[PDB]
Amino acid sequence: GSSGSSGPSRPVRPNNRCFSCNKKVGVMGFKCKCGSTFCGSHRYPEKHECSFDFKEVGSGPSSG
Ligand SMILES: [Zn+2]
Ligand SMILES: [Zn+2]
Repeated sequence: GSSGSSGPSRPVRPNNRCFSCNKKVGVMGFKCKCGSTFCGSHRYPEKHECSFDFKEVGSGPSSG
């Protein structure tokens, strides 16, 4: 039968929040190159799983 699903998609919520403490960063937060919002204190990549590869060129073949 039908298992049932709530919603794998998020609502029309804003983007004012920290991706580390979830602290609403209003419209003055620190957005990372990856596309995450932080309260300035967690704007660093080391303080948040940042897949983005800042390091200069290195890899070669397709990965991840
Ligand atoms: Zn924060
Ligand atoms: Zn990041």
